[PDB]
Amino acid sequence: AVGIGAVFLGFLGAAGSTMGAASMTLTVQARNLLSTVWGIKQLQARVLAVERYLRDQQLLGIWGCSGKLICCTNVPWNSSWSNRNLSEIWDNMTWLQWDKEISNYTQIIYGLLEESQNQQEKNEQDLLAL
Amino acid sequence: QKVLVQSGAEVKKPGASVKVSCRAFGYTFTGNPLHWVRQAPGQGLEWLGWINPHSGDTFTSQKFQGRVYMTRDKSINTAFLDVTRLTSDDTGIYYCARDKYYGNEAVGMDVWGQGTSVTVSS
Amino acid sequence: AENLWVTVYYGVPVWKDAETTLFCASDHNVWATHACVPTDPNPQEIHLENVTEEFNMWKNNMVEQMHTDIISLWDQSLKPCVKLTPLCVTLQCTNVTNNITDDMRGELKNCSFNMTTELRDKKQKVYSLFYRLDVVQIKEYRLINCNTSACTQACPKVSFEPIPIHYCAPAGFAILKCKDKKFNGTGPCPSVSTVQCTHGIKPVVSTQLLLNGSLAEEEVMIRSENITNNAKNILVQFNTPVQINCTRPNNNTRKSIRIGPGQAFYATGDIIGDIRQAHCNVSKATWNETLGKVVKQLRKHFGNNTIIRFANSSGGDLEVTTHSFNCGGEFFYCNTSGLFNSTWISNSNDSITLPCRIKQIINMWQRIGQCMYAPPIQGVIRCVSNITGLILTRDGGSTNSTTETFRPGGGDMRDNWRSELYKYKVVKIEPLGVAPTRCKR
Amino acid sequence: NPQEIHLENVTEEFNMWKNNMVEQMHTDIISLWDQSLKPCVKLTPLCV
Amino acid sequence: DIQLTQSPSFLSASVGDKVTITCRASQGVRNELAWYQQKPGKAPNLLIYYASTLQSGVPSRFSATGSGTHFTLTVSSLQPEDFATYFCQHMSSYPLTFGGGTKVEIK
Ligand SMILES: *[C@@H]1O[C@H](CO)[C@@H](O[C@@H]2O[C@H](CO)[C@@H](O[C@@H]3O[C@H](CO)[C@@H](O)[C@H](O[C@H]4O[C@H](CO)[C@@H](O)[C@H](O)[C@@H]4O[C@H]4O[C@H](CO)[C@@H](O)[C@H](O)[C@@H]4O)[C@@H]3O)[C@H](O)[C@H]2NC(C)=O)[C@H](O)[C@H]1NC(C)=O
Ligand SMILES: *[C@@H]1O[C@H](CO)[C@@H](O[C@@H]2O[C@H](CO)[C@@H](O[C@@H]3O[C@H](CO)[C@@H](O)[C@H](O)[C@@H]3O)[C@H](O)[C@H]2NC(C)=O)[C@H](O)[C@H]1NC(C)=O
Ligand SMILES: *[C@@H]1O[C@H](CO)[C@@H](O[C@@H]2O[C@H](CO)[C@@H](O)[C@H](O)[C@H]2NC(C)=O)[C@H](O)[C@H]1NC(C)=O
Ligand SMILES: *[C@@H]1O[C@H](CO)[C@@H](O[C@@H]2O[C@H](CO)[C@@H](O)[C@H](O)[C@H]2NC(C)=O)[C@H](O)[C@H]1NC(C)=O
Ligand SMILES: *[C@@H]1O[C@H](CO)[C@@H](O[C@@H]2O[C@H](CO)[C@@H](O)[C@H](O)[C@H]2NC(C)=O)[C@H](O)[C@H]1NC(C)=O
Ligand SMILES: *[C@@H]1O[C@H](CO)[C@@H](O[C@@H]2O[C@H](CO)[C@@H](O)[C@H](O)[C@H]2NC(C)=O)[C@H](O)[C@H]1NC(C)=O
Ligand SMILES: *[C@@H]1O[C@H](CO)[C@@H](O[C@@H]2O[C@H](CO)[C@@H](O)[C@H](O)[C@H]2NC(C)=O)[C@H](O)[C@H]1NC(C)=O
Ligand SMILES: *[C@@H]1O[C@H](CO)[C@@H](O[C@@H]2O[C@H](CO)[C@@H](O)[C@H](O)[C@H]2NC(C)=O)[C@H](O)[C@H]1NC(C)=O
Ligand SMILES: *[C@@H]1O[C@H](CO)[C@@H](O)[C@H](O)[C@H]1NC(C)=O
Ligand SMILES: *[C@@H]1O[C@H](CO)[C@@H](O)[C@H](O)[C@H]1NC(C)=O
Ligand SMILES: *[C@@H]1O[C@H](CO)[C@@H](O)[C@H](O)[C@H]1NC(C)=O
Ligand SMILES: *[C@@H]1O[C@H](CO)[C@@H](O)[C@H](O)[C@H]1NC(C)=O
Ligand SMILES: *[C@@H]1O[C@H](CO)[C@@H](O)[C@H](O)[C@H]1NC(C)=O
Ligand SMILES: *[C@@H]1O[C@H](CO)[C@@H](O)[C@H](O)[C@H]1NC(C)=O
Ligand SMILES: *[C@@H]1O[C@H](CO)[C@@H](O)[C@H](O)[C@H]1NC(C)=O
Repeated sequence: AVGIGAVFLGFLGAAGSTMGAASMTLTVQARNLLSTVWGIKQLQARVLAVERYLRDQQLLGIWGCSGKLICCTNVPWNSSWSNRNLSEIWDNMTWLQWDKEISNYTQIIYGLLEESQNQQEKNEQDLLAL
Repeated sequence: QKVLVQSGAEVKKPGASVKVSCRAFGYTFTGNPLHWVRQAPGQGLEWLGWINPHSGDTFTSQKFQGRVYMTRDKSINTAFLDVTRLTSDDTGIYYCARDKYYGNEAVGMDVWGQGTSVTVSS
Repeated sequence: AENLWVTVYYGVPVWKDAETTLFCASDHNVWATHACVPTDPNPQEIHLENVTEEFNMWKNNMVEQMHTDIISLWDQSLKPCVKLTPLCVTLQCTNVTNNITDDMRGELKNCSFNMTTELRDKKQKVYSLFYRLDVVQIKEYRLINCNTSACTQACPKVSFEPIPIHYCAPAGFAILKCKDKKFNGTGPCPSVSTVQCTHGIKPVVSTQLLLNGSLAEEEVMIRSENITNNAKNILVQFNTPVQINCTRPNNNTRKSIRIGPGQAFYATGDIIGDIRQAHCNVSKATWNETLGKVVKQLRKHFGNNTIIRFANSSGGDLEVTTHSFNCGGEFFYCNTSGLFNSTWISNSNDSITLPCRIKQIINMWQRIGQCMYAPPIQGVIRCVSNITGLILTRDGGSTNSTTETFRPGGGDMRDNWRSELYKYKVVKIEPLGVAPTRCKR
Repeated sequence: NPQEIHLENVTEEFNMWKNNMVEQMHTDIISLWDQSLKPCVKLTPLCV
Repeated sequence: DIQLTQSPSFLSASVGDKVTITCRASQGVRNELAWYQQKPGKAPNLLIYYASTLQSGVPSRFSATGSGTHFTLTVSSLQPEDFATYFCQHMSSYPLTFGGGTKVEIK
């Protein structure tokens, strides 16, 4: 076939696309997360949005994935969380179904990433001491 | 919901310039490329080319380069085809069609405009 | 032999159902648009392909937020106005009998009373034309609200005309719109889009008839949280609006009485010319065909051979038992008896005239002890509106008979907002995700 | 000890007649005047 | 350019019968083929993309198979409103060209 390059699908246009295609529009969703009865319906909502964004940023940063949108980690994928093979994950399923599937193991994975990052920082400090 | 609407029919003298518009509804204008095709009275479909509304890149058929131009405006979700040096052989219905464009490559034209009839005579 | 590892993705297009505080946007008025964000000249709608979303109009928090906002705006608009505490006095009332029709027998009371002036030590004998619904006999009368709370006069410069309002979500939240035509407000919607905010929704306060609303683009739509439950209000949305022409033809005169320092009470002085009942007109053939469409749509839910009957409201307050609305500052309550009066069996230029009673003392929302006094409007008033829907209630429900009876309903304005926000929901984006990949740090 | 940073080689366009600082000060002064008078006596009886 | 030839140019058949129409390409296209239907004086409509997948909303009676140079469009059961000009179009390389045109006529 013939192509003319990539296209822009919008803020959440890649929601229905597969994970492989949806991972090519991560910045599109990322950059839209920050931006007298009506006037006070704005201040606290803006504060809440700021706190949510900062919670996400801190959570990424304490894993060593700061300033990155795709980040590899040293935590092995315990197969108990999910048994699906990659072939049926990245090419025949969207991210919404993935979030539906793995909703139970989120916090333990987050803690594992946190402790792995702490171990990595300590190991780096030890290595640079020599 | 996916619809394409063009301007009205055009009658022009030979050697003039004609501008055919095409506005999109029901889908993200920058999310798909737009083919420009033409069908002469009682003949087949001739592929003029296609444009990418997002990056603005265009491709014209080798037997049309330097004669037909394509542009878009995203503020109103419209694509313009400018055909210059009109002749009696350019008569027919111009169609603007949305490509399916799965996998960042041409797959098929599924949504078509109502077709703009352009006529050229002395 | 997999050697898979966690991989963190930020910016994932995933969302969850959430409740948040939407803010107003729009292009003197009760609906304070001066505190609303300017609407974008070219709003952007992102059409989501392959996305199917679960919608439920009857549990939408947008309706509750809109209800709270409308009540708050109404309360805010009335704060700087004159409080008519002095108006609670004994009224010497006689019958207005000059140039009155047989349908206005005793509907207007010419009431004289003493009143305070700007000087605390002086009194003025004044008079006003009140409505029979606004006064209660103690020849001695008093305003109806005097034994419940003092009424706040509406500021005359503020207009009651609805203005469209858009409800745009904050950052990190999205508004999903169901584009699926024929959608009945509940279940999976396979045609979904993302919008910064909805279309301009006008906060039209009306009972028994949805006015100046949106129209179904395919056919008449019947919606109910539980259609089999007769206690649930049935929302009917039209596709062809029914033109209704509502008029008060009395040439009212407004006079101003200084009741204190910088405080004016706007009384009805005298009606110039003939006095006759305010009313509304609805095209008879259009109403008949609209009712036929409603019947043929209801037959899908209640059987094909059932008898569909339209009758009067059962009873209750004047607000619910009648089509209550506002027309250019004056509050109409119209007897919708010529509309819902017919039976339907499966098998020119005149119009239906609905008489209407005008009221000045108003309890807009279902709140006891917070009333508003509408100043009289100078001159004849007429307004033309579109009936775009109905709020029906099914009577009975026993299996003994094969007849179904639907009566007009209303009162709770949350249903009015629900008819406009049925195709919208709010979600919060969850950009973080973890996936398996062969990549290793 | 307020600190003033003296900018060298900087030329800036000034316009006293379109300064928003004046409008902000006007609003603040009116608001303060209104606030100071709120917890005071209202002489409504004095109209005799 | 790349030549697309069709067989038959004209065809007479009755409602309920089966129609098979062949597109042949001078050069090789793996699956870069699209089948369209156009009625007299009306905009064309897509029937098949990838030479084997129905367009959304197309009746299931339609079907197509073929890779390389030989492709076939099959209407398993003719329907009254299925009489129109049938087109086959390639997109492997520029320019995109359409078929000659196959017209199905009632018997
Ligand atoms: C459904 O929609 C339709 C169409 O939008 C609505 O019908 C329109 O309703 C509006 C308002 O009710 C009406 O506009 C009025 O028209 C009058 C006749 O032309 C005007 O006289 C009136 O102006 C007065 O009121 C304004 C505020 O309401 C003031 O800003 C203005 O200065 C005028 O006020 C002066 O005059 C009055 C009377 O003498 C006096 O008391 C004041 O002190 C002041 O001196 C409005 O412009 C439209 O004409 C209507 N259009 C049609 C086609 O009918 C309908 O009401 C909607 N239905 C519902 C239920 O919301
Ligand atoms: C919405 O979902 C549909 C499928 O339900 C998506 O269409 C599918 O897109 C994939 C990749 O774009 C197609 O895979 C291709 O298959 C051909 C033929 O086997 C192959 O040659 C290609 O290399 C590629 O693997 C798939 O065929 C296609 N399915 C259908 C029925 O058309 C669509 O892309 C989704 N939309 C969005 C916006 O994500
Ligand atoms: C309402 O009552 C007032 C007073 O009772 C009427 O005003 C009087 O009008 C007559 C003219 O018919 C004058 O001669 C009097 O001097 C007026 N009296 C006052 C105190 O103004 C008024 O006309 C009545 N209005 C209606 C509609 O009945
Ligand atoms: C306004 O006040 C005056 C004075 O209080 C009222 O006139 C009195 O009426 C009573 C009967 O209710 C008489 O017993 C008094 O002798 C009257 N006094 C005077 C000075 O007239 C008058 O009725 C009040 N008006 C209204 C409309 O209530
Ligand atoms: C009553 O309904 C009619 C018909 O829908 C409305 O007229 C339409 O107004 C819109 C303005 O947004 C136009 O775009 C349409 O072309 C009009 N249609 C027709 C058939 O005239 C009318 O505006 C409605 N009136 C009110 C007060 O809601
Ligand atoms: C409502 O309808 C009634 C009649 O059905 C109208 O009454 C007529 O009004 C016109 C004014 O244009 C007069 O010329 C006629 O003499 C009246 N006839 C009758 C029998 O009353 C009334 O005007 C209509 N009102 C509205 C607001 O449409
Ligand atoms: C609906 O129609 C019924 C039937 O006419 C109304 O009942 C009437 O009520 C009035 C009192 O307002 C009585 O004087 C009549 O005798 C009643 N009619 C009969 C036949 O008994 C009922 O009021 C109407 N509903 C509304 C909300 O107006
Ligand atoms: C609403 O209108 C209906 C129809 O006019 C009213 O029913 C009438 O009530 C009067 C009582 O004053 C009877 O004399 C009529 O015979 C009734 N007519 C019919 C057709 O039943 C009804 O009372 C009105 N509702 C209200 C609250 O006034
Ligand atoms: C006023 O008129 C009503 C209705 O006609 C009547 O009931 C009432 O008794 C009248 N009051 C008078 C004449 O004081
Ligand atoms: C006020 O008076 C009316 C009529 O006299 C009566 O129906 C109502 O219950 C009273 N309300 C209170 C709070 O006393
Ligand atoms: C209509 O509402 C019912 C309520 O349960 C739902 O099951 C049905 O799916 C809705 N209609 C459509 C077409 O989805
Ligand atoms: C609807 O109401 C009927 C009658 O009360 C009840 O039997 C039925 O379970 C209700 N349906 C739902 C979905 O709650
Ligand atoms: C109402 O009365 C005023 C004053 O007499 C007059 O100017 C106006 O024209 C009248 N309006 C109507 C509709 O009769
Ligand atoms: C309402 O008024 C409009 C404008 O005068 C008119 O065209 C229409 O026929 C009227 N309808 C009724 C039911 O009176
Ligand atoms: C209701 O309909 C009946 C027809 O059976 C008619 O006799 C009666 O007058 C109607 N009443 C109203 C208020 O329209």
